[PDB]
Amino acid sequence: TRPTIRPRNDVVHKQLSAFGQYVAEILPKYVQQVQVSCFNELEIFIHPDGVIPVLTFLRDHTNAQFKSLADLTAVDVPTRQNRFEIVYNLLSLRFNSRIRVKTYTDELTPIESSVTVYKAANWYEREIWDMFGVFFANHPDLRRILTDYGFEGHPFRKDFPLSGYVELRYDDEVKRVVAEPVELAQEFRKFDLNSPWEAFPAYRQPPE
Amino acid sequence: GTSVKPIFSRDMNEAKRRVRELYRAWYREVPNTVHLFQLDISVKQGRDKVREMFMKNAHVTDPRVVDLLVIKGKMELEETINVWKQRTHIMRFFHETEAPRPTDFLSKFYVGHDP
Amino acid sequence: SDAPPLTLEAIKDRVLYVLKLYDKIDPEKLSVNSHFMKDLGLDSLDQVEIIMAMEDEFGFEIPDIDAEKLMCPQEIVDYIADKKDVYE
Amino acid sequence: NLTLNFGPGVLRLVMELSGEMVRKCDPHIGLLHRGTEKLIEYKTYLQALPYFDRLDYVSMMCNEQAYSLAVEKLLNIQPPPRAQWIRVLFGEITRLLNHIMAVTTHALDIGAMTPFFWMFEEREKMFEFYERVSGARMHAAYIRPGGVHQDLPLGLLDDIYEFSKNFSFRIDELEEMLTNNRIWRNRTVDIGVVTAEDALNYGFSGVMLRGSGIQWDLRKTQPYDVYDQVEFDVPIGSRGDCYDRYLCRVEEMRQSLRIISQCLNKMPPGEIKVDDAKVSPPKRAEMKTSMESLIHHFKLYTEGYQVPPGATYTAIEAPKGEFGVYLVSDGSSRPYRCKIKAPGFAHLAGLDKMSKGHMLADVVAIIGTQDIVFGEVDR
Amino acid sequence: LKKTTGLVGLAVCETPHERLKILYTKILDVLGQIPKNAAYRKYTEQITNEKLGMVKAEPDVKKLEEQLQGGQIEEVILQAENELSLARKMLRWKPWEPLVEEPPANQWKWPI
Ligand SMILES: CCCCCCCCCCCC(=O)SCCNC(=O)CCNC(=O)[C@H](O)C(C)(C)COP(=O)(O)O
Repeated sequence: TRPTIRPRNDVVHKQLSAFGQYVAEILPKYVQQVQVSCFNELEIFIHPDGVIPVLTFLRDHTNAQFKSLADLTAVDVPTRQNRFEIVYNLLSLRFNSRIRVKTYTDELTPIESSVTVYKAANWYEREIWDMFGVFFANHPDLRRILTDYGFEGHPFRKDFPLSGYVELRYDDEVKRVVAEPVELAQEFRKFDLNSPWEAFPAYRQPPE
Repeated sequence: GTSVKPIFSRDMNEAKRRVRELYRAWYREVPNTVHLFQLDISVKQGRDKVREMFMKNAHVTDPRVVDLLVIKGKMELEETINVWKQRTHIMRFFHETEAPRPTDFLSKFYVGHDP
Repeated sequence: SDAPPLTLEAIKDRVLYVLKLYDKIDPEKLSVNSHFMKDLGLDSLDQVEIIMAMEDEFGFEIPDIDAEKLMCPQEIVDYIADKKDVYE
Repeated sequence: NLTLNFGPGVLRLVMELSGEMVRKCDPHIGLLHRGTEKLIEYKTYLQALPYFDRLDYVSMMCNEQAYSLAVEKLLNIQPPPRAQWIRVLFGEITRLLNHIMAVTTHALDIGAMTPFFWMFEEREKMFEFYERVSGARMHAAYIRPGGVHQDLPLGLLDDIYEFSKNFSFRIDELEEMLTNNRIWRNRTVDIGVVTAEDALNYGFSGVMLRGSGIQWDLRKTQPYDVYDQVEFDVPIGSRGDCYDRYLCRVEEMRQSLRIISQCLNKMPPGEIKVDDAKVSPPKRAEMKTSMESLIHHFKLYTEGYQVPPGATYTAIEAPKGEFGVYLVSDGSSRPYRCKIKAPGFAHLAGLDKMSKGHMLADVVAIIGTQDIVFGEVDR
Repeated sequence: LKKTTGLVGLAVCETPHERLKILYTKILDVLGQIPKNAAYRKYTEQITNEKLGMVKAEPDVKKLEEQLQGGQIEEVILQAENELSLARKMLRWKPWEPLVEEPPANQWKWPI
């Protein structure tokens, strides 16, 4: 491992693995998986019903005190029965550590709002609802935050087209801005960049 | 089988009741929207547009979809009442600038290749 | 308090007049015992609109729970009288 | 109790006021939502790099650095030492630029408007530094996931030294105009007071933490590049109001000067991008003489490098707070998902609680002390 | 005694040893109702007994702050109250029970 390769830290790896097993032992009702990545990032995969308990634990336990919510977001994977995965990034200042909590939902299953655990979640949840269509139960005021008023659809979904469905212009007959079906003078050029000849043998999937 | 978590309604009747409440609220609001935005439409055609937008989704037989639609309609009503929309947003429901599209087979044959 | 008391004859006249002004029910077909669904060909939304017309004609509010069972003008008159405490 | 709609960088604000006091203040955003995160999924990693220039467009190279660090972590490579030193030097220059903009815009909105010109002359000089190193004044695209694009020109360090040795007097003139002024103090003291626990729970970061007395700074607790090789102090507030945050920002300007001096003296020799042609493009002469170099140039500029599958959350101490990226790779040359975490998002979400029981004229001060740019808030 | 802990909104506590003892005894009392086999009960009991012995074996405040590894005894008290609230809520939640249900077959499979 000469100067072009990123150095690795075994002590942090061991510490994060130990804390992951600790968390899993404490909350076996909700934890389904624990992982530590090769660049020393710990993630915990939980059942959706445990969003409020688990987070509360990680915020209030003396051995965790993850008091900061760094980020809350969603990822859309159409091939899964539960389309959306919800990712919470937490920072602990007492122990100078970071953790990630993942759960899942589909287009019709509500997720509990975590504003009672972290005040920062409020706008984040709004953003998720705006961009993916995930509903959060018991949210103080859930509504659109990024899209235009009356905008239809959720643009961060994979099946949503890049340029959308409508475009805006000014019309002098009705003397106002109007929305019309989108027409592009130059269509966006789709590129097929992926090569054959797989790059990484370590991630090869079984040929099933 | 196929047990699922509710959003708001346990069955179809509760969803229908929520739909009726939302429709009542929109019907009450329409004249205020017409006056306050200084629109050029009548109250009658505003309420007709509300009815049409409700009837567009009349084929749904799933309570979760129905009350998600009700949540979205309540969001739209809140946007309208608080005058967060402009006149352009309100007028977008009517497509007064879009050219009429013929549903006839011959006309679509004449204009282009689109079925 | 010298105003004349309200009577079921006046209640029926007012309810029938609001029915007449409703543009989807022609006067020649409606009766006090006519039924909104089959006798007049109306769905739930026209019934709701008629209920709101009653609400702003009789100057009070009608909860949705008991507004969904009024299906003929006669029982609408009955409900108005019951909430109004009249004798005749 | 009336309602006011202060609409059209650009912000819409819907507030209820009873008399002069602010009872409720709801910001409406999205007027600069460009759909950056969806657009990034249609680009290679190199093609996606220039969007981070436009995210927070007062601190360009810092966003560049955060994105580059995330991609480097996913690629399991490391930049050469000289690239790291150049990155930290230009990150501190960018911190100076951002802090000048924040403080002088705050003062201009309050009504001072002279230090704006006084310090925008210095801002123009640092724009000259940007242009000499990259060819562009602000949207530089200089810091890449393999290091930096190009080495410094032969006389740049001397001019950076000449500039940095006179900047403390400009800061001193700023403080003479603002620090002890009774009107400025009356506009800033005890305005927008936030407690430490509320700041932690509301997701605040950076100065919005340190003004309340929280001893936290990502360059000290979770150092990246060569930061652990430079010494500096972290200014800490005591009352958690606008005045303490202004003092903290001025002190961070001074500490940035200190770090820049250290960076100038310990700049090492060597290459400036990783010596791995499957990630960093070869030199032009090598491209024009060697077969492997031509092939790797062609493939890197058409397909791009593949990143092994996985997800990272990488955060840096940007001049406005913790700036983060959640980057998800599916194994191809295009990112599967890129979520951008901007501190101004949480700060603007906390604006409502920060402005409780204040005057209408105090909301402007709170907005200025939050250091909001809507490019990063809306994305 | 000191003044101005340094965090806005965190008041200085006079007589923090008695407050710490009361909070730790309340935490142990609440933990007593949790099943013995629960990992949360045994782990938190270990931590709380360690801290209680630490505060019972040290009259000095600065040396206690150095020994407790928390620093600023006021935020130690704040963390003790947070632990008490979590203990009550976790008694209500009962998360020592087995997993509610398994995820679908390929819910966490990445890539694709
Ligand atoms: C001025 C511009 C105004 C804009 C208008 C905004 C419109 C808001 C969007 C509408 C919200 C929805 O889709 S609400 C979702 C609609 N609800 C359903 O589809 C349930 C199943 N269908 C039925 O129950 C009947 O067909 C039905 C006719 C609906 C009821 O009449 P009856 O029970 O008697 O039979």
